[PDB]
Amino acid sequence: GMIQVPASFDIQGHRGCRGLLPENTIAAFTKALLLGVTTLEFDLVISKDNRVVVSHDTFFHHEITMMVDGEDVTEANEKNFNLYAMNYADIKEIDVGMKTHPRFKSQKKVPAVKPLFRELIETAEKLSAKIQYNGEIKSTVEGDNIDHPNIALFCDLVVAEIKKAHITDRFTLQSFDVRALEYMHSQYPDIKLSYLVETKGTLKKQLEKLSFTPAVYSPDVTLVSKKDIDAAHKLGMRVIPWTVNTKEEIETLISLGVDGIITDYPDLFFEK
Repeated sequence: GMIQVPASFDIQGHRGCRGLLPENTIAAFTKALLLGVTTLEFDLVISKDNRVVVSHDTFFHHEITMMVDGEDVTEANEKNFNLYAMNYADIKEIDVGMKTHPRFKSQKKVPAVKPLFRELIETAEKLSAKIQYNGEIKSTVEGDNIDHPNIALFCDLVVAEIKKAHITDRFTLQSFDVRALEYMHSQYPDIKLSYLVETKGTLKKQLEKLSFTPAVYSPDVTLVSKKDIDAAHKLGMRVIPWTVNTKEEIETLISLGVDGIITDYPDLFFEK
């Protein structure tokens, strides 16, 4: 029958619902909202003109993008189509929904573009006053000035949109980039942080990479252990792994004590 979840469990739609609909699109977010997810999960980058765009990558990815300025998007050229070198007026013209995704073959093919963060917010807020957000700052050290701004500007542009919409208390800012977490923690301490982890390491050695204890510890599912969950809980952290796409894996994790799930298939939770 249904997946049983504890009280206050956080069902997160990964990129809204990538398994079902083109990732990180208003269609995906609307579907996840209507399904009843707790949280819309999504990724943020910056255009040339300093608008916050919802996108997993700072470039148009070949898995999702049919063509840019007439060119077939492949592994060979995808990094040429750099969002940080493009004004949003140009970004918004490029379809990211009709191409078949080799890894999500049942995804619905519909016309879609990369939306502004502001549209995502204004869509979600119209539909729900209780929806939560988990937004990823897609920064890396090597990308500064090339793929996205410096840390302060990247974070400040995102935070400006959060404050404008008055969604601070329903917002978690997630990142792999410890620099973005440190900046957020010292400049905007009222916004909950999630620390994304994908490397080998003890929990202690991962946590020593930050100067503070974040709200959420968010590791690759393969890294999760009951011991680390219990340790994280004793520090007052919630544990929300990613990206978990089968019922049985979700059930195993729930039994170990996780506080939420990031999934491409949030419909798993509403299947009776």
